Amino acid sequence: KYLVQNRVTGEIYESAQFLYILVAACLFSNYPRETRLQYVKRFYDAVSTFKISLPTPIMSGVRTPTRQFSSCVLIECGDSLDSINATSSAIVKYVSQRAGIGINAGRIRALGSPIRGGEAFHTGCIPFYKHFQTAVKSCSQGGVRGGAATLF
Amino acid sequence: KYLVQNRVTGEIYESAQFLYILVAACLFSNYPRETRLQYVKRFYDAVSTFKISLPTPIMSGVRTPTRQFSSCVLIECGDSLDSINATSSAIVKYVSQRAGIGINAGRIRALGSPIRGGEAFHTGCIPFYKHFQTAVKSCSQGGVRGGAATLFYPMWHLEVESLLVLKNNRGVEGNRVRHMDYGVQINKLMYTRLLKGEDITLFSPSDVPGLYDAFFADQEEFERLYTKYEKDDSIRKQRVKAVELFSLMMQERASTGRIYIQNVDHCNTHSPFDPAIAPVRQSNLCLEIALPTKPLNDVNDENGEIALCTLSAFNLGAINNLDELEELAILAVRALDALLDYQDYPIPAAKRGAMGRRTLGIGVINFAYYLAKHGKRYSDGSANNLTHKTFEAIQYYLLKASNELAKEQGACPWFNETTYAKGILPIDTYKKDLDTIANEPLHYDWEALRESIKTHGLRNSTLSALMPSETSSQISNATNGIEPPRGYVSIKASKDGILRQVVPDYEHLHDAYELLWEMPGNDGYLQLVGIMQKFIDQSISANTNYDPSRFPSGKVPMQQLLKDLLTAYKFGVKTLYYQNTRDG
Amino acid sequence: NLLVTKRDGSTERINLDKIHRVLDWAAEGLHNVSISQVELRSHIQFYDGIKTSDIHETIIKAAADLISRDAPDYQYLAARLAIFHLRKKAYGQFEPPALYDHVVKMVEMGKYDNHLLEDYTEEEFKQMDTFIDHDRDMTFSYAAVKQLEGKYLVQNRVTGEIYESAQFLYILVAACLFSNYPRETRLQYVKRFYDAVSTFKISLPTPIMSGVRTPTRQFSSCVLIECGDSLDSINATSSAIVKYVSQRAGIGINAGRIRALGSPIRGGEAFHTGCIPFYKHFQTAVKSCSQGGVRGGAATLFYPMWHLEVESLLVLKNNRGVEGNRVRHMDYGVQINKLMYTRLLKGEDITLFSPSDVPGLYDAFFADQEEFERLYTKYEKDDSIRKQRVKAVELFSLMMQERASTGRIYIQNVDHCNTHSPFDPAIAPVRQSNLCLEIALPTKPLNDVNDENGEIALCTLSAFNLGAINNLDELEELAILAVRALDALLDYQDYPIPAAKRGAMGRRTLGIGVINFAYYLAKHGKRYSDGSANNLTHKTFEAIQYYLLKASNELAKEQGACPWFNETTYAKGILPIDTYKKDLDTIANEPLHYDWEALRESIKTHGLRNSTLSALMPSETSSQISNATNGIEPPRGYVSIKASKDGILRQVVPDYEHLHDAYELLWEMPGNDGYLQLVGIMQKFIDQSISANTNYDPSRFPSGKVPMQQLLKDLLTAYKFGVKTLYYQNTRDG
Amino acid sequence: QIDSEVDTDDLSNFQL
Amino acid sequence: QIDSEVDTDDLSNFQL
Repeated sequence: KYLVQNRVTGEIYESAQFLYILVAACLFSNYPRETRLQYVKRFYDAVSTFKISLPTPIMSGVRTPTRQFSSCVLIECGDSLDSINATSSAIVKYVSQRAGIGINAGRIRALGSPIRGGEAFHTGCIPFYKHFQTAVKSCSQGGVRGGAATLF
Repeated sequence: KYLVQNRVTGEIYESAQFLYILVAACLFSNYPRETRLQYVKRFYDAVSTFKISLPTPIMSGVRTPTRQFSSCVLIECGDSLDSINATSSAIVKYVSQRAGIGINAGRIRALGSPIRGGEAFHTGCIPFYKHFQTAVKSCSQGGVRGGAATLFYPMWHLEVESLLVLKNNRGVEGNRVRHMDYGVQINKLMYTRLLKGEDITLFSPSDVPGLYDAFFADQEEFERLYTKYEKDDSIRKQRVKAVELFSLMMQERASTGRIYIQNVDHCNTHSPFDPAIAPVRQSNLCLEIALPTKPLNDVNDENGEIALCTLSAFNLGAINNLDELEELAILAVRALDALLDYQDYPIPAAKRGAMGRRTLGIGVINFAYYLAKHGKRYSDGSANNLTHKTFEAIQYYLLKASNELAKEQGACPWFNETTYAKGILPIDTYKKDLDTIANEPLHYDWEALRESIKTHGLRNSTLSALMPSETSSQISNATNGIEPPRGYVSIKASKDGILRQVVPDYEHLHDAYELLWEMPGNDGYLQLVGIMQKFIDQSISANTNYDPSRFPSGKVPMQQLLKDLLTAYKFGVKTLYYQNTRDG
Repeated sequence: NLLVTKRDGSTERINLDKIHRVLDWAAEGLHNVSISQVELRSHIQFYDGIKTSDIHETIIKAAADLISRDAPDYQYLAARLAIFHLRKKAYGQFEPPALYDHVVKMVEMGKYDNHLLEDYTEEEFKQMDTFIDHDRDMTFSYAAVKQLEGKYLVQNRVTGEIYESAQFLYILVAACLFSNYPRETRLQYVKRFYDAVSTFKISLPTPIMSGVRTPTRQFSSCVLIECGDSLDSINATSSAIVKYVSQRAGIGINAGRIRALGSPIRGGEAFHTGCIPFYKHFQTAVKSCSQGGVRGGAATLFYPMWHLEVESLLVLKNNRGVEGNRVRHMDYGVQINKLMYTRLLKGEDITLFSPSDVPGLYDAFFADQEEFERLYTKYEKDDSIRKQRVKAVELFSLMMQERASTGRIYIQNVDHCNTHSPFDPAIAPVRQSNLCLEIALPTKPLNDVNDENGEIALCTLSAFNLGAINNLDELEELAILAVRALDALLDYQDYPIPAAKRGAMGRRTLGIGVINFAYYLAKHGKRYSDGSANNLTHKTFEAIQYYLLKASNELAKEQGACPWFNETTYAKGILPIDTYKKDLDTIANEPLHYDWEALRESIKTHGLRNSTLSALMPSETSSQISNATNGIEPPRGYVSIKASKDGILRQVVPDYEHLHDAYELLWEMPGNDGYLQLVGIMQKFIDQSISANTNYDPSRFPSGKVPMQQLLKDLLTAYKFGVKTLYYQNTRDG
Repeated sequence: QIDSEVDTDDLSNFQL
Repeated sequence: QIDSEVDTDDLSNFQL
């Protein structure tokens, strides 16, 4: 899961120190020429001697054409169909990038609550929770493996 | 469900004639003082004497502070997470207003497809179908009662074998999406492969440029592109025997009764819409609605199109003759057209469809009773010419009313996208085979109407659709839609006791009726559906029926299931709704 | 317009007038049928481009679907439409070609045997063609035709093509069977046999009706094999079963001679392990030529009630139990005599023995009941002989309970099979029956498949249609025809096993029974259940046996008695009327109407061509062809229903219109006595036995359960009236 | 389906 | 409930 490779053919294209030096080179690329290479050397030494550890998206992706490195997202749902939909849509977007999600949904009004001049929160929290689940699961192999969330 | 009342306390606040007079008063409220009260009186007389029937949202809501009257919506999903999300959001919005949904999702690329520079369609159609289901179910009591949708895909979709078995009980939960119905889309070439015992090639829509579009719009281009792609060995594909693919579909249709069929060629060769501009690429929940759609970018995308339809029906048993339909068509079309400006639109793309095309769907109730009192039947071909005559009258008068309304108020904005605009009529484009089963002449002057339509246009892009009824037909004591009654007495449970209703004029007609299970088979009924379809703008909620006890060892043979399917196609039937299997 | 695809590929416009004309033709003479109803139901199924044959199946089926008791004549409408279709499939026209041209063409195609054209001249076929009436095809019922088309008429299995029509089948069966007859009489026999079968007076087995005229010689469908207590005999038996079941024959296996589990080490062999593993071997033998191990291949296996293993044997068909203890796909016949019944009545014990420990006991069981009694009580006393005591009530109860569960544990009263029999039991004892429990013939164990000293019993079958005759004196001519035809077939058919040929050439045994008995009772205003039919039955079966015997006697004068005639009781001037169970006198008083004493001297002097002539078998196929009630059985209902790939096939009992109240349906019978009294009366005259059923309707009994007391009384009633065997037990469901 | 109790007394009367 | 055997020969005749 770290080294740059061909998914199809199986070919491996790099070794671990190249991964380490080029993660360093990318992250400090905007640094003033006066300090840039000192930061690179020192960050390379720290990761290559295991002093500092980094998430898989970073270690697999930084140096490559991707910019998808967000793996940890927190979304709060409002008590409205518009917010429910927006939340659902944000979940789908992020889980397609293999991010883990924390969903706050404690604001959704309970089963039996008054008719909100249009909407349908009479029916409760649960049918919307089910909708958040399928959102979380929308990009998972056969509906199981991949896609993870905790709801509050 | 009709009368205005307090849900909590139980108090009832009105009686039926007030409902009727005030529905009329609301719908014609913008009419010039010179005619307003005449329209009101005449519409009130028509509904109060049951000549015209209206959907529950209209009958319960028009006169009250609500503006939520859209109960029939069609949404097409694009092959992108943005479109998937927008579709999902539109479903949630509409189902909270108790609308039935037709979802077209056949455009979503198949499991295994290339990495879309960001998104995640590697994982397939099914996890998104599951997401559409929970969307449909998001406003339902405990996840079951309430919220309904039918989802559409092409027979040649790479995943079709997995899709066909979504409603199946046994299997892993990840392989099942049980609480939506499905419509499989078929054309002439797919049927041809069956007859010739050949293979059908499955493709992902994302690997075959132009194929999806041609499937609906242009069968020659479909044929060209299809055989071409079968030959390109660089394109991902899968071969299946046509008999095996059809058998699987028909078997699942039989198990659940809820795997439906749309003949997409017929929906586009015999249609109020030019398929090059505005193809029909799906139907609705109940398989009678056939309208153009466009995928959304975003819930609020002003360039998407969600199709809406306003419904009503003529009570064929409440009229002494067909010429009463002239006045009833004027009343119904005017009332429904006014409602289009009155009702609310929670989604911009749905407003576009409604204001653009102004599509209506007017059908019938009491057909069985009407056949019985004319001494005809469903099963023997005796009703053919009477049906031709009846449905000509309906469509002619519907078209005439809309034509007259266009002169007075203006053709619909997007009238130019109809075949009507090109002076083409239903009588020009129907399945030729209908000639072999009826010989009733046209009794109305269609050529006069043709020039009047070329010149002034139509207020409405569609006018006719044959829906199922239950509620409005019970109110009229009418037989439901075009369907033969299961029995002479209907039984329903309630907290108030057993509710019985006897078919109208049982006393004089008991022998004249032909009950559903008295029909030896499906041919006569399907010939009537075919004949109605000659004239109908959209489609018909046609059932197929099977009594195991009519067959050796009590099993319905696949040979028969397939012949009826082909008979439907041959007579130009656009869709097949519920399959009914009798028990015991 | 509507277009039709003709036979080849060409298309012409639909002819509604033509269809109507054929229907009008089909409906001529019929009552309560609607041509327009048939037209409505079929025309709605037509479609532009429909092929011609498919128009035909549709109209046929539309007519067939209206068959009911209130409109029975739809049977005939649908039949005639089907006949029409089949004429076209075979001849490209409705008129059949000349007989000669037809036969010539069939020989060319390899469908008819070319001996036909060798044995008869063109002139003789011309002559035979004048005998034929193709209009008799108009007399079949719909189910009759589906039976003809399914299993009688010569056809291509692969392609589906039908090559002949029913009268050709009938005339050429006749031509084949009498082909060796002197020119002076040959064509008279042919015409007269053709008239008898084509007007349904005489019925024939499926192998005969499907095969005689064709290149096959496989017509043996009923075989009886007795196994000896040795591995050599076990192997030979197994091999003979395989050989015969490949020709779709039903088998009766006698295996009661195999020594019981635990028996002494036979200086080599392995009968320590018992009867059951060999029974399993007989089953797989019977099943060796069956589609996937189930459908096809049938046998009934016989053993004595006193066999040491009988308790294990009785439960072989039982569902629950270890697979090694079960042999479920054969039926069984338990063999019983007077002494076994006596132990039951006296509430005493029955002693079980292995046949290998009791010298002479097995033999005496069949041949000599006094010697059986002597040897039996002697061995019960010898405490050096291995034995086992059981209460007779427990042994009978177990048997009757298994008979009840499966319906397929049968009974043979071996004393009755030998005291009232065409065979001298000291020379040629009857020690078993066949699949269906009507056949009773001598057998001898084999050393080897090819052992020339073994005897396998074979029987050729036929039946008289009691409903197709105006009076009993017609039986004289029908008996002559049937006996002569069947006797000729004995020389015609093949014998794949030497020991079976021995039986057939030695004894020349025939088995002629009846169909349409119920209908015949109904139209004489009698019933099964009340004793009203007793004297009529006596009279009927006397006539059958007398005329059967007379025909065979006459054939012996002309052609010679059968080689082993001297082993019959007939040879000693003994007749069925001399040896029947005396108790029959208490239930009928019909006098003999025929001169049996004249016949007696004629038999002593000239002998019989055939050692046996009569057996009462079940029918299904041949009775459906005649629209006859099956065998001697009362119909379950007025309308019969059968499934097919062609639709639901209905057949209404003959003359329902006038007879509906005169019939007595199976379940209208209060009980079994009246029927069993009729079986007993028939048995007075019958050479072999009868496929007698017992019947029980749970709902006639307290708490819906059939009492054992009743099951046993009926068993004893059967015995008391001299019933030789009991076949299927029928229990009604719901 | 079946009742297995038997009266041996009532059987003993019968005449074979 | 249903019988799954299909004759492809009898279908091929049909005219769409």
